[PDB]
Amino acid sequence: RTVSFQAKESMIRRLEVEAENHYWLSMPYMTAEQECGHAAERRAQAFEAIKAAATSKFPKHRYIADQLDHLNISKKWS
Amino acid sequence: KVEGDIWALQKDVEEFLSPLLGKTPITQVNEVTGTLRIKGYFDEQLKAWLLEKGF
Amino acid sequence: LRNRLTDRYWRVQEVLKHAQHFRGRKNRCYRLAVRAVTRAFVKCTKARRLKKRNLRTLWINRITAASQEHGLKYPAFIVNLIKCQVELNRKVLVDLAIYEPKTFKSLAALAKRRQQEGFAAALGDGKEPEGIFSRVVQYH
Amino acid sequence: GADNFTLLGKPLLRKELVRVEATVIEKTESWPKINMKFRKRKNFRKKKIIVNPQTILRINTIEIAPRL
Amino acid sequence: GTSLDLLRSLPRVSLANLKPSPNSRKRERRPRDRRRGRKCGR
Amino acid sequence: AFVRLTLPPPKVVDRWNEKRALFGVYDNIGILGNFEKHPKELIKGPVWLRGWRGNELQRCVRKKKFVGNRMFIEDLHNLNKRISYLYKHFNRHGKYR
Amino acid sequence: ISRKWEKKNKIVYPPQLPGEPRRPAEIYHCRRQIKYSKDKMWYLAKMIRGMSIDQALAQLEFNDKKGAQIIKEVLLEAQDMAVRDHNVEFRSNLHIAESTSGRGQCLKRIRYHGRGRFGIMEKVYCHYFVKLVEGPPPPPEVPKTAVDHAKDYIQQLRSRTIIHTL
Amino acid sequence: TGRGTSSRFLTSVLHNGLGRYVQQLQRLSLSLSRDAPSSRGAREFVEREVTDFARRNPGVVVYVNPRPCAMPRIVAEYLNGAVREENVNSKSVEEIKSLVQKLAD
RNA sequence: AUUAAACCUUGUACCUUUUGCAUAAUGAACUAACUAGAAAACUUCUAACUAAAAGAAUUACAGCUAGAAACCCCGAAACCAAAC
RNA sequence: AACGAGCUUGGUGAUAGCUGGUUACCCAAAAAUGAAUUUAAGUUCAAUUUUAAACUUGCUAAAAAAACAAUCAAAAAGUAAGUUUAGAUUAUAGCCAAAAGAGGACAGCUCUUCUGGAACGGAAAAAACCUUUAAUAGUGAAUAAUUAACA
Ligand SMILES: [Mg+2]
Ligand SMILES: [Mg+2]
Ligand SMILES: [Mg+2]
Ligand SMILES: [Mg+2]
Ligand SMILES: [Mg+2]
Ligand SMILES: [Mg+2]
Ligand SMILES: [Mg+2]
Ligand SMILES: [Mg+2]
Repeated sequence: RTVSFQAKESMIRRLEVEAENHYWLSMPYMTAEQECGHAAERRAQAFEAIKAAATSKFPKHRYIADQLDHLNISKKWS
Repeated sequence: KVEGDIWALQKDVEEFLSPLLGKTPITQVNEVTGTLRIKGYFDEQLKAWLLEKGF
Repeated sequence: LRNRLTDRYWRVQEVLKHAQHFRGRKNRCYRLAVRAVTRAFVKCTKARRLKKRNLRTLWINRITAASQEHGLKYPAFIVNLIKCQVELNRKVLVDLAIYEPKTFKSLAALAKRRQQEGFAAALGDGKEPEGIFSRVVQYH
Repeated sequence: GADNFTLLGKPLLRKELVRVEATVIEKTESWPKINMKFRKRKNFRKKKIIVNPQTILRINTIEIAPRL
Repeated sequence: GTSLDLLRSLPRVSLANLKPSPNSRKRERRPRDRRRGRKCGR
Repeated sequence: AFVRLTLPPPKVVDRWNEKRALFGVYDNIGILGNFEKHPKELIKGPVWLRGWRGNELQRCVRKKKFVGNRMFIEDLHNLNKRISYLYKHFNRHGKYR
Repeated sequence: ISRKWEKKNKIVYPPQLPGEPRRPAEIYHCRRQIKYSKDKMWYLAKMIRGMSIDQALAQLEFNDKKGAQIIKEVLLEAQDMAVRDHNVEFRSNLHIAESTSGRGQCLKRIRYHGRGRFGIMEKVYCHYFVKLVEGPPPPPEVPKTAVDHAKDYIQQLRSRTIIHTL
Repeated sequence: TGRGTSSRFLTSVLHNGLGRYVQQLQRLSLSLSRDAPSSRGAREFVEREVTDFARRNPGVVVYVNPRPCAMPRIVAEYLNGAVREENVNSKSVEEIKSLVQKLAD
């Protein structure tokens, strides 16, 4: 089947977008060595929050007022 | 067999066990049943702790 | 027969009350009405998002008709109006043509002028002051 | 716009030129609307009644001033 | 006590007001609905 | 479907009749009466299931044990067949193994 | 079973004011459990609709169908109980306002077949209802003239509105 | 249901906003039971909310008629003559207050 | 949707079933009534008392007691006994 | 009044790895590979999946260096999951496209391995190809694939 004209234009535009993405990824701000350890502190704190949530699972408090509140269903006007 | 204001007991236990663990213990207060629940086994520590108070 | 449904009459009524306007046995028989109603409800749901696309295609037909009276194709009319920084959706443009014919001529002339200005800019290369309407306001 | 002239914003007119005043006539909700997704085993009961809030406004006055 | 004081204010305890303890019971699933009917889990 | 064309007669319950008023009395006969009688002894019912509960197969076998020798021929035959049906169901059928 | 056509003959209206138009009389007569099909009986009932009673008692007499005599009898009972017990001045001042046949209670029997087989036979009955209204037969329907046909088309166009817009 | 139901055009009662805005809600009537669990929520509404609502809307005549009842009922009368009744059975004060405000608007 | 019942636009009956596809293949003329998930060894949840629990016999190196929570329907060709 | 062995009652609610059926709403997560079996119209286990609980590192990536585009994997970084314990099934026939072997160091055809899909939009046809993060009301808007080719 013949390749449509509009189809060729569409893919050519997509090729240009991806080709430019090569350019912007060719200029690393920091080298490999300079990266090591720069974000260690933030990562460690994030994991600690994850651990705290996992080990905080436990049942909930129970109150006499909640259970005694059921008696209010029979409230009336004198 | 807790009696009175159970909430005061929870606060006292929380302070007592925090330094040993290094964190506030996870606890449940069952007001209807009058019980206090603590994660982990601290039977020996709490028994002596309750003994000192004279309960 | 310890327990039997004493309110099945109203359960049938719920299905049947949505079938009276139908024709044939489907408007009165539950086994047949129920199948008919489900399709009626499904089509009603698949048509709430088709009147928003047909009503737009209606507008494009009428805007194409409106601009053609003044000599402009639909693409030229809409694109130039935007290029002048005036934003009017396709629903009011149809209202303007039908009920405000004189105003639409102003829009048609304005859209035409920008089209001419755009042609002049491409034809005339270099640093030349763009058309009066070609000037674009900037918001910061 | 008027009978003999119109003013077009780029994209909005200045506040001084145009003041449009309206009133909140009434606040209501929409009539029940039926949503039934196209799916196998459609059934008559897998249907939800969407209802939305609505307000009605009257455009009381459109006034213009000579500040062109 | 303070908890006992609340009961005094509340309405009289009767056979109507009876409630099971929270979460004591469970819903008994029967086979009459789509999720639990048709092939009925088999 | 079809529904009644008239309202059924009103049903009136006397909640202060002798049976309802005194319902429950002597349920604590044991603990408050020096455990002379267990409360199960106050139940009125079939001899083979006073103070006892079980599933139908157990209920079938228990009915036979108490009154197996005082039952009519047809009733006893049906009970025997009822036991054999239940036995093959509870011991050879079901979703779980 | 539900005999309501019999009761409607007993409705009593309130006296009229001195200048009110004279209310036309209505009569309600029928015969039940006729040994005839309701489908066959309809053709006879449909024929007479919208006719006088001396114009419907003539067409019936020369019809070969069995129901023609049956209908004729209940068109003569109606013509007599109208003059005696409903205060109709003139026998020849009536017209068949309504007339239809309804299903009756039937009997179920066995129609035999040829290989030890059979089928279920129903011995069919029906009812037949007639209303007579005092007054000459309403004039017949007048076909729409060409001008009337044209007018509707213009009226249809005049109602046109601009759709799906302000 | 669109083809299966009636329709109309946008309309007002008497050109409500052309001159002076007139409140359309005309009357609300609520029947309650002294001793009934279902009407408990509505009893709270009468204790506190009803007085505030009456003053806020002074064109709505409010009738409260406590009677031995099984279902509390609110009947809303508008100026055009339309009636509307909604069942309030076992609804809390929060639900009734929100529900009544819809009727007034 | 519409001023308008029909014209205009959109739209390959249902269930079961096949692969997660049917223009297939099964089943349904329609109405009313009837017509198919049932058990507590282990687990979870809720309480009573607690080195003990259980109203006799049971279990226990935090247990024990009680409560709630579970496992369908229809259908052969046949086989045996005894009458007819 | 249908005898390869009568008919009636009872055993008997015979049994059926087979066919058919199995009745309210709502929210959520969710796969036909390996092994044995008078086994291949079945069942059991592994693997997968799931509900809960415990506590801590997990996924992508993973430089050098091995054993030779993979098997393995360290500091990092992007990010939130992974392991263990208790309970529980159904499932165990795929369908089509596109890649790579391997059968006659062939194509095909039959297998085997990896990848992807299951529109209301598009491609005369149109579950499988291409565009598409869930579902909601609005008479708003910008867009994707594509709407054949002008050699
Ligand atoms: Mg059950
Ligand atoms: Mg014969
Ligand atoms: Mg027949
Ligand atoms: Mg059929
Ligand atoms: Mg069976
Ligand atoms: Mg596999
Ligand atoms: Mg085999
Ligand atoms: Mg098998």
